[PDB]
Amino acid sequence: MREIVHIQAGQCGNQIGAKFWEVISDEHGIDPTGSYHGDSDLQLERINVYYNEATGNKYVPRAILVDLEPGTMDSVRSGPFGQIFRPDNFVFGQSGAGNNWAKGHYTEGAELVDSVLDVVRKESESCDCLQGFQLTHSLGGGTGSGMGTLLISKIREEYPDRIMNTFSVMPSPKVSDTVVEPYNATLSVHQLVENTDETYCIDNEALYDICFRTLKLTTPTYGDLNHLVSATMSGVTTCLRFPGQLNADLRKLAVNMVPFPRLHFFMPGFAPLTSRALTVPELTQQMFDSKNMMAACDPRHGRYLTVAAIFRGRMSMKEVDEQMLNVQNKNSSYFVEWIPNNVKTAVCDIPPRGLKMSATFIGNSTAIQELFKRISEQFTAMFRRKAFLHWYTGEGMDEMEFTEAESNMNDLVSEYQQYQDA
Amino acid sequence: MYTFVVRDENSSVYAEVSRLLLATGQWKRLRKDNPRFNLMLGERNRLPFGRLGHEPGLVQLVNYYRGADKLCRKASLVKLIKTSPELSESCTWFPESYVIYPREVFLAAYNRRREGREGNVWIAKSSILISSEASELLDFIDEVHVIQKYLEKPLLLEPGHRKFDIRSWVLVDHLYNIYLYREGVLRTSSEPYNSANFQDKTCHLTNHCIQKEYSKNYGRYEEGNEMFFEEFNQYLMDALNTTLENSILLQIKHIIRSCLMCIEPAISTKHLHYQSFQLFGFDFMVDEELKVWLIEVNGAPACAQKLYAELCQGIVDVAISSVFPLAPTSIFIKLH
Amino acid sequence: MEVIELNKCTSGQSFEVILKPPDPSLEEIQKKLEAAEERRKYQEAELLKHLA
Amino acid sequence: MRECISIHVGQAGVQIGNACWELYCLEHGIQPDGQMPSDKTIGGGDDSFNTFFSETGAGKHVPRAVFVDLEPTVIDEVRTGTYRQLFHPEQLITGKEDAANNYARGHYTIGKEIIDLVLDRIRKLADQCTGLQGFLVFHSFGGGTGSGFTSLLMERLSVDYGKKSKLEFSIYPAPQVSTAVVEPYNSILTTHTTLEHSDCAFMVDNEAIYDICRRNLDIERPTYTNLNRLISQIVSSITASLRFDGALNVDLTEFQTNLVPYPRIHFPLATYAPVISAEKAYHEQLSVAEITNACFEPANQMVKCDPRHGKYMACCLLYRGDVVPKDVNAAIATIKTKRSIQFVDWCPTGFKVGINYQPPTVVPGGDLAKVQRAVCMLSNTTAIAEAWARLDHKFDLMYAKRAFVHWYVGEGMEEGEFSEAREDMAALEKDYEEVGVDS
Ligand SMILES: Nc1nc2c(ncn2[C@@H]2O[C@H](COP(=O)(O)OP(=O)(O)OP(=O)(O)O)[C@@H](O)[C@H]2O)c(=O)[nH]1
Ligand SMILES: Nc1ncnc2c1ncn2[C@@H]1O[C@H](COP(=O)(O)OP(=O)(O)CP(=O)(O)O)[C@@H](O)[C@H]1O
Ligand SMILES: Nc1nc2c(ncn2[C@@H]2O[C@H](COP(=O)(O)OP(=O)(O)O)[C@@H](O)[C@H]2O)c(=O)[nH]1
Ligand SMILES: [Ca+2]
Ligand SMILES: [Ca+2]
Ligand SMILES: [Ca+2]
Ligand SMILES: [Cl-]
Ligand SMILES: [Mg+2]
Ligand SMILES: [Mg+2]
Repeated sequence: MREIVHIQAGQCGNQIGAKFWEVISDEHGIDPTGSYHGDSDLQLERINVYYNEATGNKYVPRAILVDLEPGTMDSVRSGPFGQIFRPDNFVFGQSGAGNNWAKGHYTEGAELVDSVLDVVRKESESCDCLQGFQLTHSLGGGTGSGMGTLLISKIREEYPDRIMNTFSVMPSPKVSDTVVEPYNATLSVHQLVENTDETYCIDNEALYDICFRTLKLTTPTYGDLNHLVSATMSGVTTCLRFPGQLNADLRKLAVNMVPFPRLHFFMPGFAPLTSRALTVPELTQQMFDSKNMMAACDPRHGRYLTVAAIFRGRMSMKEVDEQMLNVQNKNSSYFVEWIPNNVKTAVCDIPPRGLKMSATFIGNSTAIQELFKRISEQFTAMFRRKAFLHWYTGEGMDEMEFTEAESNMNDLVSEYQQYQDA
Repeated sequence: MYTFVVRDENSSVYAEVSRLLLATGQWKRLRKDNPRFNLMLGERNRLPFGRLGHEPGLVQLVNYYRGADKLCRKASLVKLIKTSPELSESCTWFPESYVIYPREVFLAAYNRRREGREGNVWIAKSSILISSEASELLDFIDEVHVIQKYLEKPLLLEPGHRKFDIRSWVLVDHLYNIYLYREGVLRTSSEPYNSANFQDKTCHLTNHCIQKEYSKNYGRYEEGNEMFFEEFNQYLMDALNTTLENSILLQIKHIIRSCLMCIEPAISTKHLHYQSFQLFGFDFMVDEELKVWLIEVNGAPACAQKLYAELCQGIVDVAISSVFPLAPTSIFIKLH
Repeated sequence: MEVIELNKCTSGQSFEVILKPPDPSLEEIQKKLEAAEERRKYQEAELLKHLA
Repeated sequence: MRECISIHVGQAGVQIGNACWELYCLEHGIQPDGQMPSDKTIGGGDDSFNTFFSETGAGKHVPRAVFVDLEPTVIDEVRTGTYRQLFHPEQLITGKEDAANNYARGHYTIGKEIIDLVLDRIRKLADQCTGLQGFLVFHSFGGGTGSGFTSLLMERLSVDYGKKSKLEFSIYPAPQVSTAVVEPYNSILTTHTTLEHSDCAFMVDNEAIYDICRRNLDIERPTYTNLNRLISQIVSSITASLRFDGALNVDLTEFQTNLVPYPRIHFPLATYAPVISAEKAYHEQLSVAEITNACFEPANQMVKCDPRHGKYMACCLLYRGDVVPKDVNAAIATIKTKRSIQFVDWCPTGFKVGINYQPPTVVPGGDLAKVQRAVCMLSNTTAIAEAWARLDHKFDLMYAKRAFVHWYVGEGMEEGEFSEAREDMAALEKDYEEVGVDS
């Protein structure tokens, strides 16, 4: 359990992936040329989880960049850390996917997927012991959604005993590019339910609400949303990137977080929410606050199956333990009693950039069903009149596939309800 | 905010205690199978003591002493008194008692009384038969029991020529302080005592349930068959020129101290990973020489209806708020 | 309370104080392991069939 | 002289083995390079310390030990640490991918792939033995390797070394330092599979060690290093009779003879005193009576439970330091007149006592203070079943919903193994009830 292979697909996927790589390259002391300039061996101890070592002392992200149009990947290649990526790991087409899951999954994406898998195979072949894959993508568009889920299916076929992890951005009418986003997201969720082991549900609705209400950003941009996304991703991969006892690899994380195979959709949170000194009680209180959740769900509307908490910085571990025990003991009704000791806590000494301490939250809550109910309502409002279906039937899809995707997502919601009532 | 659970729905005392804890605004009741509690009001039978004190960040307290059953079962109490050097077979406030299974010792002492013309009336009970012939008692058992010398010369209230027993409530906190509730109660018989007819078990058994059914004078002298300490002390003064404290309460306190201090090393939670308290009901008899005898100890006693409020408030004050503090004229006498 | 079986040496001593008188075979193991391996292989074959 | 082979499985077992062998080297005067100046027979001998160390012609004293882990990061610390020169590479076995806190993954998926290598490396140590008496197996209950691979190894050791005794040192799961929600599952599974193959198992509840460190060593948030130094002191107290001259518990068979009258009830409770902080500059040296009294206080037990509400079947007192039998007997008399020490009635009410004059050794720069005398009591009491009750309750809570069961089925295990193991645990609790409780 060592190397992770990273894949970023589509516009959203590549932008949040580029920001993620910038953030963790800074955290590990890697400059945009791939050279290490840190001051602590803690930065290098597990560097091989995400980086290959190249000729000299160069570190190259084990990252594969995929899109069906070149624009966003040209912008990545011109970005601050653009030169750090392996040039051969850029795999792009020209047609684009036109925000069409069917184009991403069945036609345009099918034309590109084999060369993407060739790059995946080359990266895996030079892995001492591949853990699995992490994919960044959105569910509302065409390339990320459709071709990412296609890539997930193919990778599962070629690596059935490896862990599949995704960071999946859920569409929201508050921050929407097209009306067919509920179609694309509903089609994607079925694939994720069947073919991922862990999925961080990053809800654009929640990101917008945070940027507007909490960060006092009048006009949030995708950059402002991606600031939260990158901070959260750095938080949730800390246990994979630094020495530690708890959730130190993808499979142990999955075993700790997933009591039932389909219920593997995580609600992430971050504290403090930034755009100068937090105490541990404040960190804990804020990290369990709904206003800090990256999925627009009220946790007090459901129950926690499992929780992972990651504290970063130099702080009293005694006080961290006390505060986590405090939160559990004073709100025990919101933790299922049939999974004893379902809250696990990690502490890493190295804080993120700009902060002296931070806390990252990963909850498997039955309240996540509200996100899927929201998507299902927006799906049904158009599907009952077969609106905008011609974009998809023109690519070879039939209505039955939409009916089945709707059915399965309703089943997912019903399963969350069953365990919320258990 | 403190948290507690309720696992005995049939306890009036701790129903009232739960009510009081809730009405403080600083206690929150959880589901009965939630392990993250500060306080367990546990079940009478098979309380899972082995699962207490293993919750990090939680000081856990339970309203029962593990092992106190040794004091609160008939046969267990008899064996404990006879075999504990602190109490000994020479103990002078516990009636002569023997454990019989469905013997030779019992018949030996009984024969000493037989060929001594002495009062040879015994009682047989368990967890009831009164007879002067041993064969009838032994035959009744076979159809685990205790056979105990029946006090043929009880102290009789007047008017009515009637028998009684005294119930004392005793709270033992987590520090093994012993608190005697200042309010006891006399469960009285409403029928005149009849030393020539143990056949009728209504003037001989002072139990409230037995009186309230088999006694035709139930409620005549007091309500219902309960005499409280002020009236009983006034009666002792008027009739026998003594006080309740002098004639009876000193012996009661001595007996309570004796039993609880005897079993302290076996049940104390002083250095334990969880803490215990418990409310006990001691039942005493008084003979005509104003000598107090211990009859039994109840591990889960009820209270006299007019005393529930005061006693349960005293419970939450002494046993619970001492461990979990909230944001004189004590109702307890501290025995030491 | 009696002491018995007192043994003394240069490095210590032991005694006893009384206060009061009164398998599966290799083949079966390999069978279990191979049964589990075959159930794994069957689940993976079912997965690959579904993906096909 | 009869050799003992130590086998350390998983992270917990390997790190506790590190601590134990460091302590052994300090206790026997073996330097980190394997040299032992006080050993005047070069290249061989059959001294008591040779039960645990073999000897090379160059004068190196090599632990009779195998380290097994399914991932390499913990054993690499042995390979690179202070006592690296102590071990030869064939003693340190690592895979590349661990059992991910999954009993089924440790026992079936990966164990089937590494068991033969482990057995061959153990055979190579056994071939150096003129009269191997058996094995001491160190492992966690909660980890995937520590549980599943340990159970597999115990079965195969019963097959290959039928006549040899096997003792366990088992780390019982505690949520304050645990890393997996499914640790109750793993604990019950490995206990069911191992029960027939272990002759004597010493359980150490991480909760007890954690609280002892907090309370007596004034460590606010103890680490595995603190816990393992304390655990290694207790393990050394237990194995000192095998490693030094003496008449009591001098071969593995004597552990079973003295501590285990019934084969299934083979989990002795260990209690250790005194635990004193090195930071505490002024310290009052505790007498034999005081430390013997401390053996009957639950706060000093390796597993939190109440022996006063159980029954004893065997009791050994293992003293180290300035201790004489007259003072031992005086302390026992005093304690008997004051404590609830009830034996089963088909067993004598007695203590088997051993005294090693060498006071406990502590690691320089450690947390434990050097004391003039210490004692470890091993008593087989039914009260230890409280831990089984706790574990079985957590198991039942998760298994009623089949929570996490798919992770085990996915590795080739059948769901029936869960209920079969749980029924074995229920029969064990019932055995403890029958032996320990009156009607
Ligand atoms: N006392 C003590 N307990 C430990 C130590 N290391 C791990 N544990 C405990 O053991 C349990 C976890 O099992 P591990 O030994 O870490 O797992 P493993 O044997 O390596 O198995 P896998 O990692 O799943 O392959 C948890 O309850 C930990 O608290 C240690 O060094 N000392
Ligand atoms: N040696 C004795 N002499 C005189 N009366 C006795 C006696 N032993 C018992 N009694 C009478 O029996 C009545 C109650 O019997 P007992 O002691 O068994 O309590 P109980 O079983 O009714 C309540 P519980 O068992 O629920 O605690 C008392 O009123 C008492 O007068
Ligand atoms: N947080 C975040 N969301 C984005 C970003 N870009 C697009 N999204 C969302 O993702 C959906 C469009 O997906 P997109 O990636 O642009 O389509 P694709 O290129 O075909 O995969 C819509 O819901 C957008 O709101 C981004 O940069 N950051
Ligand atoms: Ca777009
Ligand atoms: Ca084309
Ligand atoms: Ca030698
Ligand atoms: Cl053999
Ligand atoms: Mg009564
Ligand atoms: Mg491990």
